[PDB]
Amino acid sequence: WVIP
Amino acid sequence: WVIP
Amino acid sequence: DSCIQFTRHASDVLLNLNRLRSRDILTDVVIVVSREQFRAHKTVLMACSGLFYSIFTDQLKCNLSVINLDPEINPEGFCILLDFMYTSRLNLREGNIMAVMATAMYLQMEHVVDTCRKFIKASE
Amino acid sequence: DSCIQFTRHASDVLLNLNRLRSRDILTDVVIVVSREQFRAHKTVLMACSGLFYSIFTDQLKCNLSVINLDPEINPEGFCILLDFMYTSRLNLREGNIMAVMATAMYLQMEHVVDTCRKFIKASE
Ligand SMILES: N#Cc1c(Cl)ncnc1Nc1ccc2c(c1)CC(=O)N2
Ligand SMILES: N#Cc1c(Cl)ncnc1Nc1ccc2c(c1)CC(=O)N2
Ligand SMILES: [Cl-]
Ligand SMILES: [Cl-]
Ligand SMILES: [Cl-]
Ligand SMILES: [Cl-]
Repeated sequence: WVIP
Repeated sequence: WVIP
Repeated sequence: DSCIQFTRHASDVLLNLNRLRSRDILTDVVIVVSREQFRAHKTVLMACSGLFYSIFTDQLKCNLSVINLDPEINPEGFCILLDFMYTSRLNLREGNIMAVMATAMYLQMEHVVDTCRKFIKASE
Repeated sequence: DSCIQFTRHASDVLLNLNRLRSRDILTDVVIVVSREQFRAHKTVLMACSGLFYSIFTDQLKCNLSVINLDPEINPEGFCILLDFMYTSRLNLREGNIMAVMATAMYLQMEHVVDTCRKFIKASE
């Protein structure tokens, strides 16, 4: 999971 | 396009 | 093999599947969550959820145009997860995390359950 | 928004769509290319091809279960492109490049046409  |  | 790969292809396919969903094009099922209805493509639901994969590979249920979810399922939680299925983006907030996690557990979406557990553990 | 994103989601969705295609699950159209037949999902075809997007948004053609392609279309070229649609991988070879490019032009798959043009220009 990432900060898009 | 890339070499996968 | 000696194939070349187009990096953005999978993301572009999903963007177009979401555009089709928004315009209600070739949607083949309505998911009923208490008073709310959500139109979707069975193939996308199966590709994202262990529960839908089970439902639509069933010889009788594969032909249904309406699927009613358990009454304990929160419609907003379902909406957030349906958006995630079609975009890879999860709108996870303090106010919805418990509903999102419970819905992801029911829908059998392991990666979502995992990030919800991690975000909850960090706040305790 | 304040969304989080699951990097591999789009790729995992496409992998599952390909698994459904391989098992002939919820495929809703057969593409006929001269003596050859290819089963697929209309939504994936529309999401990858300008030609299929046009065909399946048509009020009459959207309901067809069989689509016959132009007799000049090479089945191997179509097969390579159908595999690309479901995997992001293009099996581009000296022996098939002309057929692949001609098929990609007909199917309106701009990124494939682009790499074929570039590979051809490098060999001249
Ligand atoms: N459609 C399809 C499908 C196929 Cl073909 N093969 C394997 N899994 C499929 N989908 C599916 C099954 C289980 C789970 C998910 C998706 C996400 C998750 O957390 N569990
Ligand atoms: N399904 C869908 C779809 C939608 Cl909803 N919106 C916009 N394009 C869509 N698909 C589509 C249209 C044109 C082309 C491609 C795909 C690849 C390409 O080279 N040309
Ligand atoms: Cl029904
Ligand atoms: Cl997931
Ligand atoms: Cl027909
Ligand atoms: Cl393309």
